[PDB]
Amino acid sequence: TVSTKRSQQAVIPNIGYRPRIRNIPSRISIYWTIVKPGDILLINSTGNLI
Amino acid sequence: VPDYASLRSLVASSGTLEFNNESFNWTGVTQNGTSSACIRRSNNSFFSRLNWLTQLNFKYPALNVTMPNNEQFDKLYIWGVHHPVTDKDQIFLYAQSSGRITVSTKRSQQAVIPNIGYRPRIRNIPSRISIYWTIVKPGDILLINSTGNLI
Amino acid sequence: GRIQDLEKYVEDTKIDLWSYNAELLVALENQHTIDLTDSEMNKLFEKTKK
Ligand SMILES: *[C@@H]1O[C@H](CO)[C@@H](O[C@@H]2O[C@H](CO)[C@@H](O[C@@H]3O[C@H](CO)[C@@H](O)[C@H](O)[C@@H]3O)[C@H](O)[C@H]2NC(C)=O)[C@H](O)[C@H]1NC(C)=O
Ligand SMILES: *[C@@H]1O[C@H](CO)[C@@H](O[C@@H]2O[C@H](CO)[C@@H](O[C@@H]3O[C@H](CO)[C@@H](O)[C@H](O)[C@@H]3O)[C@H](O)[C@H]2NC(C)=O)[C@H](O)[C@H]1NC(C)=O
Ligand SMILES: *[C@@H]1O[C@H](CO)[C@@H](O[C@@H]2O[C@H](CO)[C@@H](O)[C@H](O)[C@H]2NC(C)=O)[C@H](O)[C@H]1NC(C)=O
Repeated sequence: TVSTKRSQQAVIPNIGYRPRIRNIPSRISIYWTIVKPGDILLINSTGNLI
Repeated sequence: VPDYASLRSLVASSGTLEFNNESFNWTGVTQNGTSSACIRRSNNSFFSRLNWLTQLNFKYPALNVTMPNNEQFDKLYIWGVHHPVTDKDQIFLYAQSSGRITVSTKRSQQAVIPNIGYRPRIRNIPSRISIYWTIVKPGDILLINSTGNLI
Repeated sequence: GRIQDLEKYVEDTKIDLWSYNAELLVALENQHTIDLTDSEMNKLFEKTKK
């Protein structure tokens, strides 16, 4: 879970055997959170977090 | 069809409906699943191009399957996800409560969780089918991992 | 899919409109110049005769 005062985003990891580009069975999902000033973005996690 | 308008437009943009069979290593599955919902030759049936999968013998091995595309043309694959109505319906169809689907390419991936839900019955059917479409480029391996619920 | 389809539309829209638009601009000026040249010929012609 990530959030701002003005927006929020949360994603569940989907444990999966995807095909092995460069002998790697895994991927990385990339998102982007903009923050305005006077906002305090926080990142609650259980792991899996880059 | 989540993003119905898009898929429709794409198939429309193709201008062809040429289809080829493929023998996947669908194993330990009760396939060729039927429903009185769909009637063909006054019989319980399903969709033409698609395959419904059910458990064999109160058991379901997870389906770890691939397809190469060694050819000089893109393959447009169509599959779906069943939406079982009850926990009792769930164990009857797929013999394992937790449903999960993963499909991927080398260049993109998609995964969807089935949402067990009581829905309004169009044509006396409490369930639906969610339809997605995965394009594959050549030299890619469309692979599917599943726990069930897979069309 | 759908999104991509619409900006292909937007693109073709612009190019078509501009293409025709430019086509007219060009043709209108060509006429104008040819008019202005021979009109000045006529104007010099008149100046002499007058
Ligand atoms: C991707 O495909 C593979 C296919 O081999 C899946 O691996 C197998 O998945 C099961 C998940 O239940 C693993 O656990 C097993 O559970 C049963 C009953 O709950 C139990 O009898 C077994 O002893 C075992 O604990 C299993 O280890 C694993 N491999 C084998 C050898 O069957 C994988 O789950 C798929 N990934 C997905 C769909 O997320
Ligand atoms: C189902 O699961 C099997 C095994 O649990 C998977 O097989 C693996 O698939 C990858 C490509 O998808 C292959 O990797 C290759 O490994 C060899 C030997 O380490 C290496 O020389 C190659 O460079 C390449 O990285 C390989 O076939 C296999 N890997 C291993 C060692 O398990 C597979 O993804 C799934 N297959 C099906 C039938 O869907
Ligand atoms: C379902 O049963 C039939 C029994 O004949 C299997 O065979 C195929 O039937 C379809 C029409 O339903 C034909 O288009 C194919 O030509 C048949 N296969 C072959 C190899 O000739 C069918 O495969 C079964 N379903 C599965 C295993 O998915």
